[PDB]
Amino acid sequence: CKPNILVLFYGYGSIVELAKEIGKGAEEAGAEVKIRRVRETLPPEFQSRIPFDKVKDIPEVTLDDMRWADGFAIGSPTRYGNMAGGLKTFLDTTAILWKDNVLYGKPVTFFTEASTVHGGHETTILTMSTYAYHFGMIIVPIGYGIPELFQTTTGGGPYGATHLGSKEELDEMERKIARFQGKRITEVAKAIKC
Amino acid sequence: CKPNILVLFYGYGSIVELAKEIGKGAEEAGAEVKIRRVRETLPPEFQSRIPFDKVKDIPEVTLDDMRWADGFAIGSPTRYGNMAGGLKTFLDTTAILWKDNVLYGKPVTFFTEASTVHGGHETTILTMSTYAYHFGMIIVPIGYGIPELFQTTTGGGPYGATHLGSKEELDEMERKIARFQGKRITEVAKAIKCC
Amino acid sequence: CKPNILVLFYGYGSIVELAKEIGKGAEEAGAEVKIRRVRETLPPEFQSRIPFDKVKDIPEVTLDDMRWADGFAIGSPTRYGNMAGGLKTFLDTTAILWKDNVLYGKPVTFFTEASTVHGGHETTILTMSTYAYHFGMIIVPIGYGIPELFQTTTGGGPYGATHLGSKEELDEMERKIARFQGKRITEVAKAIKCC
Amino acid sequence: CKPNILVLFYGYGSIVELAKEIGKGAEEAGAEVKIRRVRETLPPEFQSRIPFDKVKDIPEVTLDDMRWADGFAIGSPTRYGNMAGGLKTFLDTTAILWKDNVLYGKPVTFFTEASTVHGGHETTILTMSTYAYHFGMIIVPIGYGIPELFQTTTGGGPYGATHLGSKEELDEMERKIARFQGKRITEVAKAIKCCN
Repeated sequence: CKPNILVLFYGYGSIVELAKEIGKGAEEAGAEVKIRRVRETLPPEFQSRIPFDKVKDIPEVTLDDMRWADGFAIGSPTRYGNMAGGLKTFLDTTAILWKDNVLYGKPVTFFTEASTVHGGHETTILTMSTYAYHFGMIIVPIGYGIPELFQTTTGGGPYGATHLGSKEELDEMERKIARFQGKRITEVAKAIKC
Repeated sequence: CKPNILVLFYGYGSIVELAKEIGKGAEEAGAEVKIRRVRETLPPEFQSRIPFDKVKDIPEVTLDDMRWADGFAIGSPTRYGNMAGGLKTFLDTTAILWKDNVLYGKPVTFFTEASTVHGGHETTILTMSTYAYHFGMIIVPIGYGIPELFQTTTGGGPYGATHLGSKEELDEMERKIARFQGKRITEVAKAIKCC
Repeated sequence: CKPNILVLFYGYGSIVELAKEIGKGAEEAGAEVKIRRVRETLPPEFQSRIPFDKVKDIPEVTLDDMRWADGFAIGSPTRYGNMAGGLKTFLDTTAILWKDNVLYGKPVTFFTEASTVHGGHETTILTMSTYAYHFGMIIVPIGYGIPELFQTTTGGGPYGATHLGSKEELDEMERKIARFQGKRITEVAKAIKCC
Repeated sequence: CKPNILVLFYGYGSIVELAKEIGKGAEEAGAEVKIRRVRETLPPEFQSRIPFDKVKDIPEVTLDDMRWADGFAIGSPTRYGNMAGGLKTFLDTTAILWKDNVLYGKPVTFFTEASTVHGGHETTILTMSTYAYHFGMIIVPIGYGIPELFQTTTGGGPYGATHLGSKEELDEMERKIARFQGKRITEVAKAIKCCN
């Protein structure tokens, strides 16, 4: 008995390394992992500078990936305390999955990142989590499971793994915390499944 | 000295009527009112079953409408406790206005709608309010100003004007609350501007 | 094996009947249930209109009751979008349990009530949930499991079971939704403990 | 015309110094400032290690203080994403002010404190703000008014002034941000009161 973890994310920066690090932790805990991204929604003018080169290997998410999953790791870089327009759009397309209660009972964990110290590390996850209540999905926080969560001065908190700053490079603390989120969501996904 | 009020919304159903009632209530309070909508962002395979005819007279919003406004009435029907992808994507494009503090200090009020009694009437507004914090915009709730806010059994509350049901038409008490929200945003925007 | 379910609540009104109905539903799902209340924190001159004559058979909560439980049903009447001062003060005493990670991993479901239609049926649960993030407790919503959650126009919703009005008597919809929340928390608690 | 600013807070540590700085910034903006704290609600057992002597100069808040004020700076150290039980209990006693619409239309700003880097610096403010919706009070965020709000690596942010760590002493960045919040609430307070 092995859970299917879907690591879903919007973004092209440090959120990509966060998604891969979560999936790494989920694999080491013993789970089938699929890392998927959402379609871009910003008008054409914004899309010219978007670095698709570092995400060309990561496939676009289908609704079949949602059905395939026993557990979810949904993420987005903060956009003023909320998830990005890209991810929100895709979550709006899951209306058929809602009418049929496909995702009901399945666990979900949330991850984000912000440029400044307190610019959407906690609130973004709390606002994202409203989605879980409507779908009947159990929210899985990481809390203070590993010592690194007490010790971190950069990214990551009880609400979920994060990244501090604009650059795409995760430090040691942020990597340990992200992998732990992979573990925690696997453990709960295994409990509900098996 | 009269303030400009922008009523900005996503949607096609009952949300349009709420927008117009917020607009009307703001004109009665003596404000220059523009009702604008956002660019649709859903994949074309999910618009079916999306009527663009109800929004023919309502033109798309521009970024100059944002600096024009002295107050805001940002709205969206609920999409599982959050604003819709359409509104969220537009608010992402306001990153141009962010760094140079264009919207700083300007009032904002929020409104939504939900088909079920407790399925996004409150939380959608609280999750929408985060935007105001990052931009330095002051949040204007309705509270319990008019007696209709205690009396309402269908749509409307202290957080903002709502509509109950999956239908288009909105009832008497729902209409009055929306006007009061338009009044409230006008009163606060005038206070900040004319000071 | 059967899970231990603690139904913890502040209140004296209809939140008591909601607490009992959740406990009733939890034990039908096959759980060991203890219903407890929290100590009052209000200054004495505000305890005037409080009827202690109705919550005399429900014992105060201890910190080892928290240790006893495999799952939780935490509830409070809305106090302006947040929980009541009594429940909040109790949760502040659980600092030692946080430090030692006693409640880590345990499921938790939230419930509330409000006298007015959109006066804290959704937001109160959302603000209560932050507690669970800091403790690493998995949050259990009810969503739209039973068809009663679509059909209800009074109390109860996806965020948790609620009551509309000031009176104590719950209606048929509200009682079924509260019973379902007890069933849900039990199902999740059984999965984490035994499975 | 001069606005009255009430700085209301729970706590005994670095939250107190945050309250004084917001008071100072409001005074420099040109307002009468009353700094008040709330009654303790924690049971005797959990009052073993509390320095009351740090707050003995600051009087307890009364319901008259809420009527007096034209603007509010309400704060509390984070208690698992929410305000402390002491502040929550006092706010529950303001039920008469709610029924009389005393605070309706008045501006309110929020501030908090957390030991860990993302352990309630911004959610505490978002949770506290629900109070303002029910009372019809208008919320005043600080956003990114001063350049220090971009720069800070310790405490402070768009949601409100904060302190990072279990230390009591605030660093330079934090005092600048706290004083700014006091300036920010005063500006809105006199705009609502005086202008019309």
